[PDB]
Amino acid sequence: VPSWPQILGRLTDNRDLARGQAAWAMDQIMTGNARPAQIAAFAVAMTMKAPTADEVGELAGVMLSHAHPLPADTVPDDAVDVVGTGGDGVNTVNLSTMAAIVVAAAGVPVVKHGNRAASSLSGGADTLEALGVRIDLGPDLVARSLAEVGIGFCFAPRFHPSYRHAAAVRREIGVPTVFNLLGPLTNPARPRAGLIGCAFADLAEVMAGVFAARRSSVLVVHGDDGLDELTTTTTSTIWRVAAGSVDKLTFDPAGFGFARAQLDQLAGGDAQANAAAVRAVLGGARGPVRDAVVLNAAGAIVAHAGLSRAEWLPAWEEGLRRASAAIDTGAAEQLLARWVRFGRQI
Amino acid sequence: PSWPQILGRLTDNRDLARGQAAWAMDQIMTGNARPAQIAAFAVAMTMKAPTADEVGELAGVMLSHAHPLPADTVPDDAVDVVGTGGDGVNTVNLSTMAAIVVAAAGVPVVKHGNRAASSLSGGADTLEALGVRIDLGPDLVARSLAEVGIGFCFAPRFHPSYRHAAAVRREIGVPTVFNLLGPLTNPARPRAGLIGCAFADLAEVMAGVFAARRSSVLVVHGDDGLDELTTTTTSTIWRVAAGSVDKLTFDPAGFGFARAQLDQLAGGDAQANAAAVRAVLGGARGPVRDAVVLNAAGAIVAHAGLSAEWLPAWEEGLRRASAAIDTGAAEQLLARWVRFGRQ
Ligand SMILES: O=P(O)(O)O[C@H]1O[C@H](COP(=O)(O)OP(=O)(O)O)[C@@H](O)[C@H]1O
Ligand SMILES: O=P(O)(O)O[C@H]1O[C@H](COP(=O)(O)OP(=O)(O)O)[C@@H](O)[C@H]1O
Ligand SMILES: [Mg+2]
Ligand SMILES: [Mg+2]
Ligand SMILES: [Mg+2]
Ligand SMILES: [Mg+2]
Repeated sequence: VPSWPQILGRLTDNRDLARGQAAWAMDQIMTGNARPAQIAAFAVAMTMKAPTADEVGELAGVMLSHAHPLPADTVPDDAVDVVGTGGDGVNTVNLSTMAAIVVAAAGVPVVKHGNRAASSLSGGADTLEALGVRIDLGPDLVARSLAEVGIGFCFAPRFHPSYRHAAAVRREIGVPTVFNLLGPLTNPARPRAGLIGCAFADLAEVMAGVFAARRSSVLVVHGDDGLDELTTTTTSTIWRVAAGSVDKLTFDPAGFGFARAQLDQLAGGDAQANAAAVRAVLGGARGPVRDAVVLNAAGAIVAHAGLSRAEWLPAWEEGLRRASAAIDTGAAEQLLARWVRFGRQI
Repeated sequence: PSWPQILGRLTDNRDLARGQAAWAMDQIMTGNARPAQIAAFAVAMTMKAPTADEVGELAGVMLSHAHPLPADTVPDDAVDVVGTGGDGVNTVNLSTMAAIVVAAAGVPVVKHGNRAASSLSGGADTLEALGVRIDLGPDLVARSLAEVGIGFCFAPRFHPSYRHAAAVRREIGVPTVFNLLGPLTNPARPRAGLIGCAFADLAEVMAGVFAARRSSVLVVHGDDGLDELTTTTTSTIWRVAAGSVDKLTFDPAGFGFARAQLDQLAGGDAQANAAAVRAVLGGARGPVRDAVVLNAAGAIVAHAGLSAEWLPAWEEGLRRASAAIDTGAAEQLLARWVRFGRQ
C-alpha cells in the first residue's frame, strides 16, 4: 500500500506523513530499492515540509535497525557521544573530537560516532587517522577499545554500510536535507547521553524531540554564531533533553569566566594541521582552542550527569573542573597515547 | 551558478535570481544533471511555489533546445488546445476532439501533445488509434498544417533533450513544476491557445507566462477540477490578452448548456476514446459533444483575441464549432488527416 507517489505527494502537499511512512521510505532507501531520484525527492520534500520528531525518529530507527550493533553488554549504561551534524560553513579545528578525548580522560565512557569531512578540510575521522588512531574498527574491537582505553570510535560508514545509497545522493545534491540530521541520531552503540551539535537552528528542536522520545540525556547545541558546538564567540542555544522532555535555554560562557573569542581563532586546516591542534591542546597550550574544548567537554559531562537529580549550575561547575583537570593532569594526553598504542597492538 | 547554490536558495523558500531557473533547466536539458539533481530541483521548485518568471525561464530553455518548425510555415494566428493533464479524472480526450473541430472551422491548429501519463489514454495514444501519424518531424508537421489544417507536434519527437527530465518525472510519480511545461513549450510557438490547468493554484502562473509572450490565451480550470472548460459547473478562466491577465468566472449555462455529470465525460483506453471521437464527429448528441463544442468555441475565442468582444466572440465560436461538426467538416478533416499520413 505504501508507495513513492503516495509519500512524495503527501510531502509536496505540505502534510505530515502517516505513522510508518517515513520508516517505509528509509527502509526502501536502505535496502537499495529506491531510485536515486526517489531518494532525492524524499530528502528534499521532507526538508521543505519541515520534518517532525516522529518522522526523523522513524528515519533514525530504520538506520539503527540495519546498523552493525556492538556486542551484548559491552556498552556501559552511561556512555556518552560528542557529535554534530557538521555543515556549519566554518572550517574549525575538530572540537567534538578533542572534547571526546578529554571527557573519556575524565572517566566518562565515550563511544563517539564519527566520519570523514563532507564540506570541511578535515573531518574528525580524518584527524584521528592523522593522529595514529584506528578509525576502521568493527563492533568487537570498538567494544575492546571502550573497555581498555575508555573511548571507542564508531566510523559511520563501517557501521552503516546500507546507508551508502543515501550518502551518494546527499553528495550529488549538495544542499543539506533532513539526512544531515541522522548521524548524531544513529550511533550504533546507542549511548543514552550526548552533547549533540546542530548546524541548522531550525532543526535542533526536532533533533531534541527524537532524543526525548528515546529518553536520552542530551544537550542539543547550536552556537549563535552558527557553530554546531557550544561556541566561545557568543551565546549558544541549547535544547536540553531530560526525563523525556525538552526545554530551550540560552547559554553564555561569560557566566563561567570565558572571554569572548573570535571565530577565526578556531580555524582549522588539513588533517595534519588539525592533528597538530589536538596535540597542542592536550599538551596544555592555553588559548581559544583549549577554551572551546573545555567548554564542550564540560557540556558532555553535564549531559552524562543528567542520566541521574542533577542540578544545572553545579553540574556545569563540576564539568568544567573535571574537563580542565583531565587536561592539566596529563590524563587526556596520556589517554590519546594509550589509544594509539591500543590500535597498533591489535 | 551551482546545484548547491540554487537548491539551497529554493530550500530557503526564496525566489530564484534572474537566470538561475534557466541555468538549471539547461543543465537538465544537456544531460549534465544527475537524476538526483533533476529530482531535487523539480521538487524544491514545486514546494517553494514557482513564479511566472521562473516557469517562463524553464519553458524558454526547452524551446531553445527544441526542433523548430521551418521558417514561415506556422501562421501568425495558429492555435493550440492542450492542458497539463493530471486532473485525476479519466475523461475522453476533450482537447484533441476540440482541436479537430477548431481546425475544421478553418482556424490553424498546431497541437502539442503526448501519450498518457496518469490516464488510460493520452491524446497522442487516441490519435494513433485513429490512424493519425503522431510522430512527424518539423518539415512534415508544417506540411500537415498547410495541407490538412492541423499539425501534431509529439513532445518526445520535438524535445529529445528532455528525456532525462521525463525519466525522473516518471520515477517520482508526483506532479511538479515540470507538469506545467507541456502547454508552454509547443515548438511551433503558436500565439493563441485554450490551455487547461489541473492545478488551480498554478493556473495564474501559467497565464503569467503566456502574458509575458503576449499570447492570446484562455487558461482554464473547471471548478470541478477538470483541466478543460467544464459543463458540470462553472469554470475559472484566466484570460490573457495585451500582455495582461484577468480572472473570470464562466458559466456555460448562459449559452444554453445543460449541466452534465463528470462521469458522463469518462473515457477508457485508446480504442474506446477513439470510438468516442468517431461518435462525436459523426453527430452524436450528448454531454461529450457539448463539452467538445464548448472547448472548441473557447479556442476560437482565443484565436479572435489576437485582434473582438467577449460575448459575441463566444456566440460566433459556438456557432462555428457546432457547424464544423454538423456539416461533416470535422469528420472529413480527420479522414483527410489520416490519408495525409499514409501518403
Ligand atoms: O565536513 P562537514 O560538512 O562540516 O561535516 C563533518 O562534521 C561532522 C560532525 O563532526 P564531529 O562532530 O563528529 O567531529 P568534530 O566536531 O569535527 O571534532 C562530521 O561527520 C563531518 O561530516
Ligand atoms: O494522462 P494524464 O496524466 O492525464 O496526462 C495526459 O494529459 C496531457 C494533456 O492532454 P491534452 O490536453 O493534450 O489532450 P486531451 O485533453 O486528453 O485530448 C497529455 O499530455 C497526457 O500526458
Ligand atoms: Mg564546520
Ligand atoms: Mg562536532
Ligand atoms: Mg484527466
Ligand atoms: Mg486536454
